[PDB]
This record gives sequence, C-alpha cells and structure tokens, in this order.
Amino acid sequence: KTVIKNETGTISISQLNKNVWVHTELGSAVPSNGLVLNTSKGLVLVDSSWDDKLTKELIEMVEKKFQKRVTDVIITHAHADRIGGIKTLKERGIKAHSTALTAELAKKNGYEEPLGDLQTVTNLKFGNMKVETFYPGKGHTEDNIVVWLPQYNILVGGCLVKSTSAKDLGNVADAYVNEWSTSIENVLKRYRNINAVVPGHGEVGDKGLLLHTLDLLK
Ligand SMILES: [Zn+2]
Ligand SMILES: [Zn+2]
Repeated sequence: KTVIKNETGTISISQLNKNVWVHTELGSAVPSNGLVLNTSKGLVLVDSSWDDKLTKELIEMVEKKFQKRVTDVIITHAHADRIGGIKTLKERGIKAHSTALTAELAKKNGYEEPLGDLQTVTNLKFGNMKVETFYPGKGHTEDNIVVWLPQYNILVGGCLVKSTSAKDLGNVADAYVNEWSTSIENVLKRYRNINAVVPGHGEVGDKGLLLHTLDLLK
C-alpha cells in the first residue's frame, strides 16, 4: 500500500485499491479518517476533516494528485472531525451530502448545513463508482451513517466503529450505548461479506472491528 503525506505531515492518503484511498488528518494530537474515491466524474470524499484549514489542504492534495476536482462529499455525522470543513465545501461549490438529521444537528451545533438529501438507504453513482449510504440506527451519535462500496465490499464505519487499538468507546457524551450494539448488528446483517472496514479513528481492519466494537459495548 502507497502512502502520500503533505509537507507538514498533518495529512496522509493511503491506497486501499485502484480508486479508493483512506484519508487521515491530525487535529487538537488526534487522528481522523475518511475515504477518497477516484471516479471518472471527479473526486468524492467520505467526510471532510477537523477544520477548514485541513480540509482545504486535503482537497488541494487530492486534486493535484488525481488531476480532477472534488465534486462531492458524504458527511457521516455532525461532529467536528466529520463536518469541520463544511464552509470550505460550500464556498467551493462542493456538494455536501447528508441525512436530514445530520443537517439539523449540524445547524444545532452552529455549522453550515449540508444537503440533508440521504435517506436511511441511498444508492448513489459517480462515474463507474457505486456508493451506498446506510443509517443503521443510533450509536456513537444519534445520526451516524455508514458508507458501503458494493463493487469492492468496503465499509466506511466512521466513528460508529472502533479500531483494534481502542480500549474504550471514546467520547460517549452524544452516544446511545444501548442502541449502538443493535446498530452494529444491523451493519453485520446488511453487509455479510466484508473485505475491509475503515474506522473513524485508527488503523483499517476487517469485520473484526465491528465485533471488537461490540465487545467494548459490554
Ligand atoms: Zn463523532
Ligand atoms: Zn470521530
């Protein structure tokens, strides 16, 4: 797997396969992941980053490297690590897709609002790249969604899903610990053959990360 950093070393992208890279940025010293989809109609991100600066840097980095424009982003919940760069997106005319609940929660947290255009299950298509978004229920937050690439059997778990190295659930101020297991099970039931899982924070793994998150919920 290839890994490209930015000049400061605050941002990395690292390849999962041909058209699918993870993005990782550091904010205040805490890492955060999303996806970069290289499609024939432009670059699509799953999630932005912690703030406007890092989001700008992210976009600059992937636009140069893949030689096409970021056209769309999928926002997976309304916390800073996911939605922090929303102003950069809107001012560039980058479409910020989300559920209606994530948009409200964005506004309530005082962020500019994403589109609120995703339903519980939405099937999108960008160039040849298929993408499903799924709301499995409450967990890390009320609104948290996952993203599924059916052509690659790749799941972006976001902050719903913990990495192997995580010993606890992290910040549960906005969580629903009792719904979180059922929500993970809903993911397991929909996506019965998974090649890789991208957690919101920490290293990429397989379905074990969902089972691991279950254990941490006990
Ligand atoms: Zn969060
Ligand atoms: Zn997070």
